[PDB]
Amino acid sequence: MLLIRKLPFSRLAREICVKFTRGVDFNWQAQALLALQEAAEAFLVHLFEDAYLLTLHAGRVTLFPKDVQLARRIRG
Amino acid sequence: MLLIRKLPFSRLAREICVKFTRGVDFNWQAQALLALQEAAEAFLVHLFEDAYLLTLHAGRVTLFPKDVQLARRIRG
Amino acid sequence: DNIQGITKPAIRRLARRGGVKRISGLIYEETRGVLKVFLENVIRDAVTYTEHAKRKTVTAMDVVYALKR
Amino acid sequence: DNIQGITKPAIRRLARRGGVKRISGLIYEETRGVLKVFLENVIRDAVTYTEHAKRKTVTAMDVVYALKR
Repeated sequence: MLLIRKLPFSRLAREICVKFTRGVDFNWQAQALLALQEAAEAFLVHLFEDAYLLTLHAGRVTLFPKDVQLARRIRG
Repeated sequence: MLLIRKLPFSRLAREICVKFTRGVDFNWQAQALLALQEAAEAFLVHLFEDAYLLTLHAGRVTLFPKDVQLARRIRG
Repeated sequence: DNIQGITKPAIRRLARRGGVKRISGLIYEETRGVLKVFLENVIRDAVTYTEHAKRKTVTAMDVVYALKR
Repeated sequence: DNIQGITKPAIRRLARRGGVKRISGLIYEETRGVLKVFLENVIRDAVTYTEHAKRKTVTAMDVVYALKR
């Protein structure tokens, strides 16, 4: 069901965590890293849906980065 | 500075309040009704800015309702 | 009493302040609709918070709390 | 280590699940960028909340709290 492999995702999450934390010892529950990935993928899916509304608004059928940037801008 | 007249706005606010409350006795501080109007107008202004990004995305210079509806949809 | 009291020139000028010079005639009812929904939600939350606090007067801080949601 | 591990087929399939069949080649780096920003914010908030609670293990409820913001 999840489209990103769990190991690449967890390496990216850990890297981002360590950059924020600068080395403070934290660890993640497996259920935590899963919650995060599930929400990340759902976020990307719904952003793709929103941005595709803009593709069609521009009279296109191919998603362009401007469609995704406009959706992000309008989101917040 | 505020573009909507205060009395029309306050009549609309009170009407909406009473429909929610169904007659529970509440009243508004003048500073409350002002805060509300200031935020309402700022909300409309920023929605107009967002929706106009979509007008230009569609290759137009005239705001259409679809531009405002798309902006609302993408907002939440 | 009353959403029609949000006038056409008010609406044009709000659109103008947001950098929009030209609007469809259809925008008038569109803006009315959006405004009503926004106020219904904010007013609901502001009054709910005034009630939770056992108060009878809606304050600016009640409205600010509502907006933050 | 590492944003490039979010692969091109993963990205196409996410776009597909969101009803998008055709994407610009430019979408790959666009999605990477959006994902990194999303995780930076959520992870920041989740860990901050774990720290506020004087705990050392980030839980699913910590992540859920972060998401709610």
